[PDB]
Amino acid sequence: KYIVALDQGTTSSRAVVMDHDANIISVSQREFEQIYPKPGWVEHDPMEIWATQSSTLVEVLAKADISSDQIAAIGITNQRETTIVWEKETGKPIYNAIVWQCRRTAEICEHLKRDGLEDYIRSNTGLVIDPYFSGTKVKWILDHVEGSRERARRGELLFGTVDTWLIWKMTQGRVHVTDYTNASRTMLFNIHTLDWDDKMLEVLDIPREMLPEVRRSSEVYGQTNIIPISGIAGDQQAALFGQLCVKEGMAKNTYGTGCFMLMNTGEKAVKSENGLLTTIACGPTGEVNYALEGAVFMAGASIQWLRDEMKLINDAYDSEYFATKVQNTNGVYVVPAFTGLGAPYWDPYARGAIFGLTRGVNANHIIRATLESIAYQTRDVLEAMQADSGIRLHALRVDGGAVANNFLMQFQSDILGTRVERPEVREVTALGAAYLAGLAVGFWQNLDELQEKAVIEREFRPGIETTERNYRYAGWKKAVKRAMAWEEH
Amino acid sequence: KYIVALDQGTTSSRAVVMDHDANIISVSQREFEQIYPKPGWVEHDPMEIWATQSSTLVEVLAKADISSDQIAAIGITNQRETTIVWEKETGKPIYNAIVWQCRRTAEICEHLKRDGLEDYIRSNTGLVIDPYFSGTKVKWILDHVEGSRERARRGELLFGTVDTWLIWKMTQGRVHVTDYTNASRTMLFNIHTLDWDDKMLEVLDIPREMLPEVRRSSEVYGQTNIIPISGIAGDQQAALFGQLCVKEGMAKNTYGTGCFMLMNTGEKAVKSENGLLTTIACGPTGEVNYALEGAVFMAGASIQWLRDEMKLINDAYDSEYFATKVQNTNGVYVVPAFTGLGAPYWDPYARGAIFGLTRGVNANHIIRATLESIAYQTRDVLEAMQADSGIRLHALRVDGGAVANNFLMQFQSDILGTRVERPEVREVTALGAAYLAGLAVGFWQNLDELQEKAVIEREFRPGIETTERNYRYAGWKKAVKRAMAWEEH
Amino acid sequence: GLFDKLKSLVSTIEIIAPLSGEIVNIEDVPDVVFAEKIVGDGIAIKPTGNKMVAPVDGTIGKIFETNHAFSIESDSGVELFVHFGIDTVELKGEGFKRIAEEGQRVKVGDTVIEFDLPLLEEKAKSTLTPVVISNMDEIKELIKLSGSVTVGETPVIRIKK
Amino acid sequence: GLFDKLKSLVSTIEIIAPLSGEIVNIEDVPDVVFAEKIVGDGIAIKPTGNKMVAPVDGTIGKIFETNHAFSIESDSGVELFVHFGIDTVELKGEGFKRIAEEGQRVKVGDTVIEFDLPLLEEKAKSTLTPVVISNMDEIKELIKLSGSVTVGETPVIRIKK
Ligand SMILES: Nc1ncnc2c1ncn2[C@@H]1O[C@H](COP(=O)(O)OP(=O)(O)O)[C@@H](O)[C@H]1O
Ligand SMILES: Nc1ncnc2c1ncn2[C@@H]1O[C@H](COP(=O)(O)OP(=O)(O)O)[C@@H](O)[C@H]1O
Ligand SMILES: O=C[C@@H](O)COP(=O)(O)O
Ligand SMILES: O=C[C@@H](O)COP(=O)(O)O
Ligand SMILES: [Mn+2]
Ligand SMILES: [Mn+2]
Repeated sequence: KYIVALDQGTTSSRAVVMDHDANIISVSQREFEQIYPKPGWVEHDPMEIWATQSSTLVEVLAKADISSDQIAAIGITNQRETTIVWEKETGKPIYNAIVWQCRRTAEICEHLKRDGLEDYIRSNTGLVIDPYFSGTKVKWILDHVEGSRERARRGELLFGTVDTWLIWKMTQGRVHVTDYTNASRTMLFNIHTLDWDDKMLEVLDIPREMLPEVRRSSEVYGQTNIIPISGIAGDQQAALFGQLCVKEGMAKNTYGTGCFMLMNTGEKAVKSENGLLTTIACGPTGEVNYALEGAVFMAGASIQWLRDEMKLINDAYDSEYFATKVQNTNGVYVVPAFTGLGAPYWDPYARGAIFGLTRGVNANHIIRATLESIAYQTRDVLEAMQADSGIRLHALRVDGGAVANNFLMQFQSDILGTRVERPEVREVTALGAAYLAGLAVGFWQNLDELQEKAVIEREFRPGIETTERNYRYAGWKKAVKRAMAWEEH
Repeated sequence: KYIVALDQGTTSSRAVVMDHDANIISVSQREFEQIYPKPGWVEHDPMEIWATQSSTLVEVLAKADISSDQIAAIGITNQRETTIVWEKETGKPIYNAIVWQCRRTAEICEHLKRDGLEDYIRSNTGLVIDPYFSGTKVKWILDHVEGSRERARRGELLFGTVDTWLIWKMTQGRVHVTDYTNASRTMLFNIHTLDWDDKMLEVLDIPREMLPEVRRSSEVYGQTNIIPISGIAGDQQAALFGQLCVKEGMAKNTYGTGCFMLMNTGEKAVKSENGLLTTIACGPTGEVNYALEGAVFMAGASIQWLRDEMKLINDAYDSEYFATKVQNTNGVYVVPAFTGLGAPYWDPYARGAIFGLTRGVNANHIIRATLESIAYQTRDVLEAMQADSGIRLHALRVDGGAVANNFLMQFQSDILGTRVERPEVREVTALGAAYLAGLAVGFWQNLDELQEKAVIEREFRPGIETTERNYRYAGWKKAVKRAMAWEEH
Repeated sequence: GLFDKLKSLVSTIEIIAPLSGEIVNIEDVPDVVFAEKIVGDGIAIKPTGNKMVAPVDGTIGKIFETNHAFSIESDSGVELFVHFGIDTVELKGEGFKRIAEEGQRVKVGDTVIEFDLPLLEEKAKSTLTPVVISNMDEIKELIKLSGSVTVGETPVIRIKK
Repeated sequence: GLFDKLKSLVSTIEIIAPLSGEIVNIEDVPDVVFAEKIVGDGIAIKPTGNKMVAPVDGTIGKIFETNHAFSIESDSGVELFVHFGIDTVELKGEGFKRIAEEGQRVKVGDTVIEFDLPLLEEKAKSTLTPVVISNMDEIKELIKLSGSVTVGETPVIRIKK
């Protein structure tokens, strides 16, 4: 007997099989194509998410020699914000999925601002006016398709998120539900009331007809044919959970496609005053908890950029190696605002920029710089976190893909002047979803059954270079300020 | 019978053999190492210039099967501004050569400014307070060597420029002379008076003892042992001459390591009011003529950067190929201020910067952008030229290494909305020096003997894309403004 | 409410009005490449409304990404260039709609692009829409007509060779 | 006018004053990594003038490019870290002069770096110069002396193991 998790990431879709002992049994990963229709735009093919996920699943079961018979439940984690619309009858997108990064609905926000919903929006969504979240994405979609809104009021049109969509594709159309975590990300949902905001739904001309049903992050939502799908949570929040976020003051940082720092606020929705989002997470049984989140659009992807377009490296892994060949960036800085600046800057107009080049800067300075950007940004978000919450971290718990980079890790540590703790299992995001599902199935009963699979693999302590950290950051700050507001409107 | 030219460039040292018919008989090129002690710094090894040059010479003579017997004279062209100091006895540098690009003496200028010599300096040198020229370089050198100034007043210390140095090494120490073109570049020389400025020599604590003798750009200065060295001119000015600059209103643009646009002003030293330098060139017999010059620090070198450090390409040549694979830079811009911004910006604090990146920008967008920077800058300098002189170019005559890039050339043309003319022989800079020497030896008698080797190889006319040009430039302008003032003081 | 579906009335080189309005001297255009006939020669047109069309049977060549201008070669060996307005590339393709495609053979008259005369009226730097023959040299004579023109109907130029 | 050439007077782990002045509580340093003893532990010193020297016989390890700080391992298995002043990396190495080299074996006392107490006095964020033992855990006991110290003479700390 085991649980199964689905992690449908920005970069790729995954599938994990764990035993009762919470052991990672087998995994299935399968990258999928990112598409760039225009400049600040990012999209994905709904059917490809779909496809890649389904497949990943099988392939795993198969890999381990497991039968539907032996799987207790199914957990689901996905990328946030990223929006989808689909014909009810057909099971067909009326357009590609707009990505969380996707800067297209920028102007719309410009209205929203112009109107004065800033205060409102913050206050009830806990969010911030930004093309990052779901509202505008939906609106833009209907505003760009002829038979749309109408087709939707009559209710031929479904709205959703990777979870909403991943679910309905498996429960043959039976189930149209999202979880609490997910929904908070959308801009259309009220965090205090724990429900759809009407004033939002109005303002942005969205018709309730499309919104799915919203539910606990643990609950059997339904059954499928690999059976019961018992857990759903936004990736970031799942990782929070799997790190055993779960208690007030607890925090993690995730280094994946982007970067997300979350801190559990129990039952108190703390108002951010430093460019952080206020949002939903789980309490120890999947219950609504609140949280502070710092979102950074680009981290592991920069690496992928050096990897796939710029072509400097053959593997992300190789970045540790080249970056180390150099000691210093040689004065170079890399503001990876390839899709704007998120927290705490929130400038959907900043665009990438490299700075401080001279004749003898080379490849390696640049790679290293790209790595370093990752730490700077974390630091940026960190400070906000501390201010907002009034609590000072003594260590940083982390997880994610990039966390394998001793260089980055260490460098993180120094530039932070804080211990960095690296969990023994990188796949934490997944674990969350499992837990969320097995708890919900009595597969586990209690989180405490588990206070042990969170063995720490390694501690990163500040080195004497930690002394330079303020010097280095300053430039970073200086760089940033010049990447901002590139694009016009 | 033939003349021989020496072109000691920033990038490499060359040697050309021409017949009476002015035919390029044989060439010898040999690249040499650029060194970067620190950030905005550039240096070269005096003995390597030296070495590379000498060698290049031989190697040519040899290549063509020529004897000392058959060579009428020797022409000499070199890189400007770049400063050297050497012990008289020994024939040994007391330090590497500071390069024209070399931003080190920045602060000193900051004084000079602070004092109020700006007006003075402009007025008599025709120059501008910038680490670009020779003064500060010398001062910095003596200020950084113990037994210096003193050792120099007693006169154990020689000052020089690639020509001054290239000469003295060949005339076994017999000859310590520079030409008029060369000298104007130094900051220590008065353009109206045609002599050393005293107030300069003071202010900057330089001792006349070191300054060499200053002379016509055609005159046998002495003899050597391959014999008479009859011509000397700054590279830029030699190219001017070889393009048959020579008459008021005439102009060329040279695309080499950097970029230099010069326009002959006859006998009138026009005061620039648009960030151009006022300087010396030759009149049809090597006589002092004046000129407007626009200097751009980085052009062909950017390409070398993509070539040798960033490693995107294997040959500069390949840049046409990749750049073409893309149609657009995809919104990317490249401010190649690797060593400041020269004309008309003159900001020794700007540093390189790449802008406007997004996830799908790749290698090719970047290369192309680097190429394009070259045209933008030319355009920048061009406009100044036009304003300053009040004359509108209908065509641009060009020459240099990069001029082989149809892409760049054409792109130049469109972004300019002007015809671009590409001479049949790229090696114009050399020809100048020859002419300058053979005229001075009756090897030719008259420039008109030559109004024919300047056959045009190709015309580049504006394409319909020329229409976008103002859009594209604007961004360029916008980019530039953000590269400026990076470095602090 | 639109005649696209109905039959219309139907009547050396003649270049037919590709868009409508009043003909203007190239020399009138507030852009040198135009006025000094650097890109080539021809006329310009202050537009009346709704659409740009092929001015010769031939094949469309370029269609600018911001589709406010396009090029086309005639079956008779003439390159024409049509550029809606001035600096219009800045509008970033807003006001425009690409009907045709980058390689089509077209008859005189087929819709090439469609547009919004009024947004363009207050957004654009200028509205003049030069029409020029690019392969200047390959042509013998260039005759410039006047006044009002009607799209895909009145001729703007007659050309020799 | 300098005694470098002349003979000087010459007299568990003892760490010798590497620079001079008055000893100060690490906790006194206006930088957390110092004060909260994140980089390690030890004392700090408000300096008197001219030079920093090895505080143990051993081998120099790091010498910061802006040479205002360096590290060194003792022949007894102790890592010490000396960091002139606060944020001094910003001075960009001005006020400093590297005497020694990145890998040298040194006796107590050898000059490691030299400096300009007064430029540093008005240029630097702070002048305190922490001296810390980095390999905190590998050591048993850490005893902190007080008052005035004289370079390469007075001991600042005694350490067990
Ligand atoms: N050694 C490494 N250094 C840097 N990045 C790495 C390294 N190994 C893998 N990656 C990067 O880690 C990221 C994977 O993060 P993860 O948590 O898997 O992805 P996702 O966004 O799909 O959830 C990628 O962005 C990848 O490019
Ligand atoms: N196809 C080309 N495209 C771009 N640059 C080129 C091309 N071919 C050669 N080069 C560049 O042209 C320059 C040579 O300019 P030139 O007039 O020789 O050099 P120098 O500065 O030594 O006088 C170099 O900077 C080189 O990198
Ligand atoms: O903001 C949405 C995030 O959940 C992105 O998550 P990801 O890095 O796993 O794709
Ligand atoms: O400003 C000095 C110039 O003459 C540089 O010349 P170069 O491109 O040939 O090296
Ligand atoms: Mn993930
Ligand atoms: Mn040259």
